[PDB]
Amino acid sequence: IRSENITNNAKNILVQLNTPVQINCTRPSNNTVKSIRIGPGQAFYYFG
Amino acid sequence: NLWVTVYYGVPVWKDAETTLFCASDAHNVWATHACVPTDPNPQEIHLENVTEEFNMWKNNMVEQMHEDIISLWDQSLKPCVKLTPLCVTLQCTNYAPKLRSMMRGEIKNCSFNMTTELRDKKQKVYSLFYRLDVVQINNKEYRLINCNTSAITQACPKVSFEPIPIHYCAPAGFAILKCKDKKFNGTGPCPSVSTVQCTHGIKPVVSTQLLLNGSLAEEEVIIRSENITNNAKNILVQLNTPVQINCTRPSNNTVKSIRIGPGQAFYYFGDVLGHVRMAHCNISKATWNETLGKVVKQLRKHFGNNTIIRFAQSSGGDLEVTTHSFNCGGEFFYCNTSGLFNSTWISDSLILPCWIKQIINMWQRIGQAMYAPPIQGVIRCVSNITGLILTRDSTTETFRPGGGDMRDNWRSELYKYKVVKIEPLGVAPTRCKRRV
Amino acid sequence: NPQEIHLENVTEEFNMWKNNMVEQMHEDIISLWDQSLKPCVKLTPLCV
Amino acid sequence: LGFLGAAGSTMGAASMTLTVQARNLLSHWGIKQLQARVLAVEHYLRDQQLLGIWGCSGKLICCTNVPWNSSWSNRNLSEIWDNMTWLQWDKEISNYTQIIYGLLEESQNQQEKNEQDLLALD
Amino acid sequence: LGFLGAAGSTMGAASMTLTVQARNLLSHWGIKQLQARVLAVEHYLRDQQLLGIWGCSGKLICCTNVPWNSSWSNRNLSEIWDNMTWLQWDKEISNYTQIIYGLLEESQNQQEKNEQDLLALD
Amino acid sequence: LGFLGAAGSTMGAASMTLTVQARNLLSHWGIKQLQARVLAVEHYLRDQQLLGIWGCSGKLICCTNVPWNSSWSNRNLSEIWDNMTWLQWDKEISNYTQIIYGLLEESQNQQEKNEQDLLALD
Amino acid sequence: EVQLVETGGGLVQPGGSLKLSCRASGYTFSSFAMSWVRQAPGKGLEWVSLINDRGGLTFYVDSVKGRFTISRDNSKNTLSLQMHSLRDGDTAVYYCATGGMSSALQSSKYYFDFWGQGALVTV
Ligand SMILES: *[C@@H]1O[C@H](CO)[C@@H](O[C@@H]2O[C@H](CO)[C@@H](O[C@@H]3O[C@H](CO)[C@@H](O)[C@H](O[C@H]4O[C@H](CO)[C@@H](O)[C@H](O)[C@@H]4O[C@H]4O[C@H](CO)[C@@H](O)[C@H](O)[C@@H]4O)[C@@H]3O)[C@H](O)[C@H]2NC(C)=O)[C@H](O)[C@H]1NC(C)=O
Ligand SMILES: *[C@@H]1O[C@H](CO)[C@@H](O[C@@H]2O[C@H](CO)[C@@H](O)[C@H](O)[C@H]2NC(C)=O)[C@H](O)[C@H]1NC(C)=O
Ligand SMILES: *[C@@H]1O[C@H](CO)[C@@H](O[C@@H]2O[C@H](CO)[C@@H](O)[C@H](O)[C@H]2NC(C)=O)[C@H](O)[C@H]1NC(C)=O
Ligand SMILES: *[C@@H]1O[C@H](CO)[C@@H](O[C@@H]2O[C@H](CO)[C@@H](O)[C@H](O)[C@H]2NC(C)=O)[C@H](O)[C@H]1NC(C)=O
Ligand SMILES: *[C@@H]1O[C@H](CO)[C@@H](O[C@@H]2O[C@H](CO)[C@@H](O)[C@H](O)[C@H]2NC(C)=O)[C@H](O)[C@H]1NC(C)=O
Ligand SMILES: *[C@@H]1O[C@H](CO)[C@@H](O[C@@H]2O[C@H](CO)[C@@H](O)[C@H](O)[C@H]2NC(C)=O)[C@H](O)[C@H]1NC(C)=O
Ligand SMILES: *[C@@H]1O[C@H](CO)[C@@H](O[C@@H]2O[C@H](CO)[C@@H](O)[C@H](O)[C@H]2NC(C)=O)[C@H](O)[C@H]1NC(C)=O
Ligand SMILES: *[C@@H]1O[C@H](CO)[C@@H](O[C@@H]2O[C@H](CO)[C@@H](O)[C@H](O)[C@H]2NC(C)=O)[C@H](O)[C@H]1NC(C)=O
Ligand SMILES: *[C@@H]1O[C@H](CO)[C@@H](O[C@@H]2O[C@H](CO)[C@@H](O)[C@H](O)[C@H]2NC(C)=O)[C@H](O)[C@H]1NC(C)=O
Ligand SMILES: *[C@@H]1O[C@H](CO)[C@@H](O[C@@H]2O[C@H](CO)[C@@H](O)[C@H](O)[C@H]2NC(C)=O)[C@H](O)[C@H]1NC(C)=O
Ligand SMILES: *[C@@H]1O[C@H](CO)[C@@H](O)[C@H](O)[C@H]1NC(C)=O
Ligand SMILES: *[C@@H]1O[C@H](CO)[C@@H](O)[C@H](O)[C@H]1NC(C)=O
Ligand SMILES: *[C@@H]1O[C@H](CO)[C@@H](O)[C@H](O)[C@H]1NC(C)=O
Ligand SMILES: *[C@@H]1O[C@H](CO)[C@@H](O)[C@H](O)[C@H]1NC(C)=O
Ligand SMILES: *[C@@H]1O[C@H](CO)[C@@H](O)[C@H](O)[C@H]1NC(C)=O
Ligand SMILES: *[C@@H]1O[C@H](CO)[C@@H](O)[C@H](O)[C@H]1NC(C)=O
Ligand SMILES: *[C@@H]1O[C@H](CO)[C@@H](O)[C@H](O)[C@H]1NC(C)=O
Ligand SMILES: *[C@@H]1O[C@H](CO)[C@@H](O)[C@H](O)[C@H]1NC(C)=O
Ligand SMILES: *[C@@H]1O[C@H](CO)[C@@H](O)[C@H](O)[C@H]1NC(C)=O
Ligand SMILES: *[C@@H]1O[C@H](CO)[C@@H](O)[C@H](O)[C@H]1NC(C)=O
Ligand SMILES: *[C@@H]1O[C@H](CO)[C@@H](O)[C@H](O)[C@H]1NC(C)=O
Ligand SMILES: *[C@@H]1O[C@H](CO)[C@@H](O)[C@H](O)[C@H]1NC(C)=O
Ligand SMILES: *[C@@H]1O[C@H](CO)[C@@H](O)[C@H](O)[C@H]1NC(C)=O
Ligand SMILES: *[C@@H]1O[C@H](CO)[C@@H](O)[C@H](O)[C@H]1NC(C)=O
Ligand SMILES: *[C@@H]1O[C@H](CO)[C@@H](O)[C@H](O)[C@H]1NC(C)=O
Ligand SMILES: *[C@@H]1O[C@H](CO)[C@@H](O)[C@H](O)[C@H]1NC(C)=O
Ligand SMILES: *[C@@H]1O[C@H](CO)[C@@H](O)[C@H](O)[C@H]1NC(C)=O
Ligand SMILES: *[C@@H]1O[C@H](CO)[C@@H](O)[C@H](O)[C@H]1NC(C)=O
Repeated sequence: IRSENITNNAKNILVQLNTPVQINCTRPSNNTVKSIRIGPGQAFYYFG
Repeated sequence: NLWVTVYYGVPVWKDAETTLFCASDAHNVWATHACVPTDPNPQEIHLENVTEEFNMWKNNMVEQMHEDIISLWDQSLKPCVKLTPLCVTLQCTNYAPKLRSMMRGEIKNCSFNMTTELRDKKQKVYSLFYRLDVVQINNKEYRLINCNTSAITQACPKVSFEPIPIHYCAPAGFAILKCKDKKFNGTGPCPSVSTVQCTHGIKPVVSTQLLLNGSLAEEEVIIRSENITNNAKNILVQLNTPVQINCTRPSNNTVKSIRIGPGQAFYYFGDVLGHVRMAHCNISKATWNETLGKVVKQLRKHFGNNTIIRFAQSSGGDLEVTTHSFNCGGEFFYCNTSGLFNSTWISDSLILPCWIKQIINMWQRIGQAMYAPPIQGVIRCVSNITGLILTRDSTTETFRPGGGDMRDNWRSELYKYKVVKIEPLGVAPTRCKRRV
Repeated sequence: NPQEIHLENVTEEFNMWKNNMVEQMHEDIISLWDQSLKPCVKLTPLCV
Repeated sequence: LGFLGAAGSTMGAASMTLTVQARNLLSHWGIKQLQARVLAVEHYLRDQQLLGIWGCSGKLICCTNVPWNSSWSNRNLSEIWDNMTWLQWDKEISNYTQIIYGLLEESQNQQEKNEQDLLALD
Repeated sequence: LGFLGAAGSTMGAASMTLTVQARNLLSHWGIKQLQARVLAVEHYLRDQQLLGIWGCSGKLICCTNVPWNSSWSNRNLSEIWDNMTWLQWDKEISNYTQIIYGLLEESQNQQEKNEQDLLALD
Repeated sequence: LGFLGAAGSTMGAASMTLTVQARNLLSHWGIKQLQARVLAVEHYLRDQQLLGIWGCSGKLICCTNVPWNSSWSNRNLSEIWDNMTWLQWDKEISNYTQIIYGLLEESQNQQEKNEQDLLALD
Repeated sequence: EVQLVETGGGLVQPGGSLKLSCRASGYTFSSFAMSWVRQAPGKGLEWVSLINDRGGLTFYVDSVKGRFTISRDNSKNTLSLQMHSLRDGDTAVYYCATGGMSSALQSSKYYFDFWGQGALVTV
């Protein structure tokens, strides 16, 4: 546990673990993306 | 009983790839002052008993020149007017419907609802475009060709495109070795090698199919390639005699100017003061035939000694890769070279029709475009064909004009030079010992 | 701190009209001014 | 002759042009030109540092106490100086350069220490 | 050892690694990297200039004619060389560095003038 | 005195301030400031290279074997050292600088070769 | 054919002076160190002086050190010796010879390869 000033509640604390915690994240949605020209050489992408 | 001694200032070197500085002489697109005004004095030291190999196909001076030219060009256009407002639906008819010549249908008379210098006002503008600048949307509705990929920048219409020569110079610690041999095919030893500080002036001429205004071979036509047996590589042919080419745009044009913003204006082709004619180039026919005879004779030295050499027109693609191209007077010309490559060689002017474009996409840079302003008056160009770029497909081999990759236009001038790093420190045995 | 060394027996000519310090100051000021305005709002819409 | 004029000359003959070569080591787009000049300076200084380290700080030609090993391309003495150029010599012994340099550094530190001891003898 | 391997060694022992340290002094965004290289060169040259000024231009170790003052942290002789590291020594005499350097410059100019006079005696 | 304090002093008197002057040689917009520093370094190195080439690598004052030619503004000896400043002297012989430098380089290479031969006498 | 040919010589009074010279060919003059060797009438051989190939380094036997000058002109392919303050003890044949020291790049010899016939000097 590391901090600049451990007695000062205005400072934060960096905690370095000695073991990983595995985290599994997801966006379980099969999305399709579309593309539209909006100028002479420009296009934007969007959630279709 | 010999001792190691140390010598500093030893005349040796190793091949190296470094940055060369640009030196200059002499508004104009190449007058950037990044390229330092110098003394052209071609000081040269002959290396009497030195033979060293060269390889023009691995020459980083070519890569540097390529990047310096593109970078320069782009910086010169950077501060100029962006013709965003011109990529608007355009309404067009033919300029001179009552024309039965090769130019009928080539020039279109188009109108726009154009931006004025005040945000809330529009103006109706009539202007002339070449067929090659527009496509139909489907009077008919048209769009400019740049609308697929880019905005067009107005080409700073005060600045000349005359190809003022530049010199490349070595920095301290480096030297440029000049081949100086004859009949040098681009690779291998050059027993005539000499050391220079700077290259000869090289004109940054940009072209396709044929090489213009470059150096001529000293004795005989020299044919060079990276791999002559590989049909995927092209061939650079350096002539030992110029072929004079006379090009023109024999149409007296008038140019108009419209404000399109708070400090911006664009230039456009107003009208034709007379009668419409097609641009074209004149090549002496006999001279061209002699020129090819020399090229064929030399191809036969290493390829096809007793076989057939056939010349043909380019295979296809857009104009930038199928036609001859050059800038002259500031105008951009595309010429049909099929009349030059129509013969089979087996063991009195010539006229090339030319088209011009206002919307230019140089160096295959997709996403950028330049608008070349039209030029008032009539253009006359005189130039020296100094070389060719050829590619090749039993008993008959077919050769066609190449181009597109601009580095080929610089290898033809820089093949004579190599850059080396001086490494002036070494040891050798002698009979001398320290007193210690 | 204006450290200064008097040159007791030195006489040398000056020419203020050929002074490149002036040219440098001129360019430094213009360049500075322009850089300070560079990131600010362009009032394109007011030219109406 | 002039710069590199002696490059094709024999090693012996070329020893007379060391001065000429030495003087030609010193005599966004623009940033790459500036970078090249800075690197050239660093290169120059590295060569000077070695000459300093080896005890040959202010000479174009100097002698050392490292004997020549016959394993280092023994090519006689007169053959090297009279019938060879420096460009060739630089290839004849290119794999021994680091060995020689290491020896030159060691047989300097040994000398500095001996000199230091002698200066302490009253 | 290697670079700074001798940093924890005694001053005496560490005198044998001067070569190692010397070689590692030389061996818009991009502009700040270029600036750092330029400043490193200027720093290097300042150290070399002092060695030149003091009459110690091509040595890693050299002697001078300036006596050691006992006021400059007299810590004996063997204690300094055998039971102290260079990192500690650099603090023991940090307030005398400018004094010593000034003395080293003066007791050089005096020597150059004496040598110059001797070379004029026929 | 201080930096250039001796500029109005006689050449003789000013010879005592060489140390002072030597130390003050080392001690997009930003790119031009960086360029100036790089060029200052190259200039410095060129002066040092000449001193090295001439056989005067670590001295502020040194002697050479080149005789003074009377054609080079013979202004006596005591007149030059006692009644002239360095600024004036630099004009008195400005057209001979390249001649003198060439002679200084030649009468060094001759010396290095003689030293090399002597070191080969068993 | 290498040849060294001496001239000069003759009888000179003690306290006087004379100069000897030697012309040479059949070899590159500038490639070799040279010397003068004395043959006193009954002593045979004494070394007197040595000069290197560039004419910059000279060495003398102590007995002539303050009196003799050895010199070269490589454009003329000439070796010469100026002898001042002559003594009767200097009566000898003086031989022109090639050899002795060398360039330090070329197998130092420390011996004499060629001899001329010598000038006779009487004092
Ligand atoms: C191969 O080399 C040859 C030989 O050098 C090149 O051919 C030369 O090309 C240059 C440029 O095209 C040409 O010079 C022009 O000649 C015209 C003859 O009357 C001049 O009128 C013209 O001057 C105008 O442009 C200059 C550009 O800076 C202006 O400074 C000058 O004031 C003129 O400009 C006025 O007129 C224009 C016209 O619309 C107007 O827009 C301006 O505002 C202004 O009013 C040039 O001098 C040479 O004559 C050519 N040489 C020959 C023999 O013909 C050839 O081009 C090279 N090959 C390639 C591919 O480049
Ligand atoms: C952490 O920072 C605090 C700053 O608030 C330091 O101590 C403070 O000192 C003032 C002096 O009047 C006291 O009033 C505060 O109550 C003190 N705060 C604390 C948290 O003690 C404190 O010493 C610093 N701590 C460390 C570990 O350095
Ligand atoms: C967002 O809403 C629009 C409007 O209803 C949806 O588009 C319609 O989709 C139906 C599907 O059969 C078509 O019949 C309509 O003609 C569409 N309307 C239009 C105006 O085209 C649209 O699909 C919705 N977006 C998404 C991603 O579902
Ligand atoms: C030119 O490049 C070709 C590469 O295609 C080199 O030779 C080829 O080697 C492969 C090896 O299997 C053969 O299958 C090809 O048929 C070869 N091609 C040719 C053209 O021979 C070729 O050697 C290179 N030529 C030169 C001159 O270097
Ligand atoms: C392009 O077409 C327009 C439209 O016809 C031409 O402009 C007309 O020119 C005649 C000539 O007498 C005028 O009377 C008309 O009033 C013009 N029309 C407009 C709307 O101004 C135009 O000249 C053609 N462009 C060119 C270069 O000829
Ligand atoms: C290109 O134009 C030039 C003129 O600028 C032509 O040169 C003339 O050619 C005729 C042919 O007999 C000569 O009599 C003239 O004296 C030439 N004029 C000059 C100024 O030399 C040239 O021939 C044309 N080239 C081509 C291929 O037609
Ligand atoms: C150059 O001109 C020639 C001659 O007109 C063009 O070749 C012709 O293209 C048409 C297009 O359909 C063909 O029908 C003809 O048979 C072609 N003629 C020959 C002889 O092949 C040629 O394509 C033009 N070149 C360019 C790049 O446009
Ligand atoms: C010359 O180089 C050779 C090759 O490295 C040296 O010989 C080696 O010396 C080490 C010393 O312990 C031996 O272990 C190796 O086995 C030797 N190699 C061979 C092939 O015998 C030689 O000592 C060097 N000579 C000099 C004078 O430095
Ligand atoms: C060692 O340092 C001390 C301290 O600076 C020197 O002593 C001073 O010498 C000056 C000379 O005029 C006196 O004015 C000071 O009063 C002295 N200081 C003290 C505290 O006495 C001492 O001379 C130096 N010794 C050597 C050998 O340089
Ligand atoms: C001093 O400088 C003068 C002037 O250059 C030298 O005199 C020249 O010496 C060359 C040698 O061959 C002669 O060809 C010139 O004709 C001489 N010039 C004059 C005006 O006579 C002089 O030798 C130099 N002296 C020294 C000691 O170097
Ligand atoms: C880290 O250890 C030091 C050791 O004295 C201690 O003073 C300091 O407060 C510690 N830091 C924290 C955040 O506890
Ligand atoms: C300009 O806008 C008006 C709006 O109705 C349109 O009718 C007209 O054809 C436009 N003109 C051009 C040249 O685009
Ligand atoms: C865009 O590219 C397609 C590819 O064939 C072409 O047909 C179309 O006309 C292009 N549009 C423009 C503005 O050139
Ligand atoms: C160029 O000459 C060399 C000489 O051997 C040869 O090997 C090489 O293939 C030649 N290049 C071409 C393109 O013929
Ligand atoms: C070109 O050369 C060929 C070679 O046979 C010849 O037949 C042809 O007529 C020549 N053409 C001209 C214009 O001389
Ligand atoms: C190549 O053609 C020339 C033409 O004269 C001929 O002399 C030479 O022998 C030919 N080479 C071969 C291999 O046939
Ligand atoms: C080649 O010349 C013949 C002669 O009639 C012509 O018919 C043919 O179209 C020409 N080919 C080209 C590409 O011009
Ligand atoms: C173009 O027409 C104008 C009309 O006056 C004339 O003055 C000019 O000389 C013409 N230019 C050319 C090249 O014919
Ligand atoms: C074409 O080559 C000839 C040969 O001397 C030369 O005089 C002429 O100026 C050249 N033309 C160009 C544009 O270089
Ligand atoms: C080149 O070789 C010839 C062969 O005799 C020789 O005479 C000449 O001096 C050599 N040149 C150089 C620069 O060594
Ligand atoms: C090698 O050195 C010996 C030593 O005397 C010499 O005789 C011989 O000629 C030399 N070899 C060569 C190639 O010079
Ligand atoms: C250096 O080692 C390589 C390894 O194959 C060898 O080919 C080369 O000839 C060696 N160079 C020397 C100078 O021995
Ligand atoms: C570290 O201290 C120990 C204590 O005995 C000593 O033996 C060792 O050599 C020291 N290491 C260094 C690098 O001086
Ligand atoms: C201090 O120097 C004296 C001189 O003999 C020596 O005896 C003594 O042990 C030294 N003190 C230390 C701590 O080494
Ligand atoms: C340097 O002066 C400061 C002033 O307080 C003092 O604390 C420090 O210990 C001094 N350093 C030395 C080496 O005496
Ligand atoms: C300036 O000139 C006066 C004249 O007497 C002299 O006394 C003084 O020392 C000179 N100053 C310098 C710096 O030489
Ligand atoms: C010039 O030198 C001579 C040599 O004795 C001296 O007497 C004379 O006073 C000097 N002239 C000047 C102006 O000092
Ligand atoms: C250098 O030459 C110029 C040529 O006129 C002359 O005026 C000047 O006084 C000369 N300088 C010297 C130191 O002689």
